[PDB]
Amino acid sequence: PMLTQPPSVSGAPGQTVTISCVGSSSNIGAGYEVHWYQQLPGTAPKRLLSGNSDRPSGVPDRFSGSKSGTSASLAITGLQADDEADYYCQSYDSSLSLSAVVFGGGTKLTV
Amino acid sequence: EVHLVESGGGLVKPGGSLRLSCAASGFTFSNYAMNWVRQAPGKGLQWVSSITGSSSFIFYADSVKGRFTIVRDNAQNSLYLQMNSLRDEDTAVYYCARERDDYDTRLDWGQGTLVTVS
Amino acid sequence: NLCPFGEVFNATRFASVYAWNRKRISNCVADYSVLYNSASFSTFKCYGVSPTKLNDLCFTNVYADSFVIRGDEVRQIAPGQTGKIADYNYKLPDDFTGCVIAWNSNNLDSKVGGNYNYRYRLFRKSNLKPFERDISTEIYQAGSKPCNGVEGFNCYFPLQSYGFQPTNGVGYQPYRVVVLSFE
Repeated sequence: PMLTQPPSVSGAPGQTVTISCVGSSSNIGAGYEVHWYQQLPGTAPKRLLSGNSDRPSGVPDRFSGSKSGTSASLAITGLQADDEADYYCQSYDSSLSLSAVVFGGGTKLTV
Repeated sequence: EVHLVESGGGLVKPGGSLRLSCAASGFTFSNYAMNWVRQAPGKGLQWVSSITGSSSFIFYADSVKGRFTIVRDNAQNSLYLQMNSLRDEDTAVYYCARERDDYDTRLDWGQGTLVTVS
Repeated sequence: NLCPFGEVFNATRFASVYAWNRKRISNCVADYSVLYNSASFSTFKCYGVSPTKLNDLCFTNVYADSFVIRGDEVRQIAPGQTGKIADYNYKLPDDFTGCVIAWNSNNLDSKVGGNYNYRYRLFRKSNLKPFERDISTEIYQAGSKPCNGVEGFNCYFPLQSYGFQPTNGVGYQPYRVVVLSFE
């Protein structure tokens, strides 16, 4: 993956865990939107975030977001048993002759 | 209701060939871009190829560059990916993904049709 | 004297594609070796003249058609190519002699929150004649009903903004096009 992530951040219910996503200047530092995706095991990925609070229609509002320098976050406060899936960051990389969406390394989230 | 569904993935001998299609419904196909992206089992998502609405921008990952040709049909509501000369690492479930005029990194997804080579 | 290939490329602002500029370049030495030998221009492929022989020719009239367009919609700046820009905003002649160039301009033409300045003719009652520009404001009539009034159903304003947000992908990113035309 052209982005980077910690391998697995997870915690107990009732807690907040910050799932970072740090990358280069072309992908995060050039202002492109950072999206977070929920991939259940055996299921196609389903998006749940964009930038700072741009959730889609039909998700619980625990998943907030932020941006900081060349990084981002998926602070999820007070987890439940439904929040058991792999999580992937995203950006867009417009370096010359590449022009690609970039995905993260993959963070597993358990309770 | 955005509908991306694929068809064509199956077990092929290594060095063989395939063509995964991707049907589209619920949106203007000619407007947004289109991505082909896979997930090997026990692995994260690796971007594979991208095409845009006029198909004037076609891009490939370095691992598959010169190996694949992503082809789209702006009127048939269909997106194809010509699979040729498969190496070991292409054992993956291949997802079909579309960008959007809002962010063009926002992606919808397909249910994924598996490709396995051995 | 070195004629201005600097305020048709390094301009502060290019106008839209519905009302594109026409800067006649004449009475100079036109050095295209400074213009081809640069990595910025993504779409300096061209028609009628081989690009390496531009500095070996003398032309009668040289134009420079400054505008800025969407990233996908730059294959439509081509002779014989048909599309939406190519039909309604900027049509090259089929016997075009000249060299169109283009480069990406997210640093310049795409401010945060958007840049709604650049608009394009979505509708017109007829296809363009080549090298014709139409700065009009009449409401386009689409349906059977001749409204000729406020923008109702089947009654559209012909222009619409590009919406050059900085997050947008290279399909929608602002590409800055200069279309040179010769004898």
